[PDB]
Amino acid sequence: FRHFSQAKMNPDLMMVETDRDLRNPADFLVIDKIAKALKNVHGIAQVQ
Amino acid sequence: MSQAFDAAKNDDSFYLPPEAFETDDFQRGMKLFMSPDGHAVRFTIIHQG
Amino acid sequence: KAAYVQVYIAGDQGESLANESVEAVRKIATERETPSGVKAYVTGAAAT
Amino acid sequence: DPLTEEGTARMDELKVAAADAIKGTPFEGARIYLGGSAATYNDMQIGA
Repeated sequence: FRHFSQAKMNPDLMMVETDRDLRNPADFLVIDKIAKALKNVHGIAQVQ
Repeated sequence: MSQAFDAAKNDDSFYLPPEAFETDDFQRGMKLFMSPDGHAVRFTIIHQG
Repeated sequence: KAAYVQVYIAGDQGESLANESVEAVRKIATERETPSGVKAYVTGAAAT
Repeated sequence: DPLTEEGTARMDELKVAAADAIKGTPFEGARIYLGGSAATYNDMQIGA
């Protein structure tokens, strides 16, 4: 806590599971959309 | 315009070209955030306060 | 001046195996010959 | 009419919206000040 913030020591984890491979740009667009949606929730600092 | 959109950390739009998927940096990244068969992706969420 | 890493230990939080794992991780982290001025601490929910 | 009970209830929403717009940008650490007739009467109601 002298350097970081308190929230970085207890992070959350979310997983989205599909049935097809997601390593293409078309799915990366949807992944970025989900990341922005999660970040816009009130009380969330950052999503990586 | 490019410098301004980079400095402001704007995120209204996003696109990653197919060529970037072959670089070593994203080859390592996809083994850090996606499953070995590529069917799932994990997000890390950090609160405020 | 600080950095952190996340480690997954055997056993679930509260169980005796988890406590043993936390002790082992602490021992491994502290037994090292650290560079001058650098100290390592094990924290988190399971440690608590 | 901004000088009603509906008008004075929008003050917190504006501050929340601005603080969320700043989040994640180089503007982080900025200070937000809100004033006007509606804010004045919101404070008046709390005091009353």
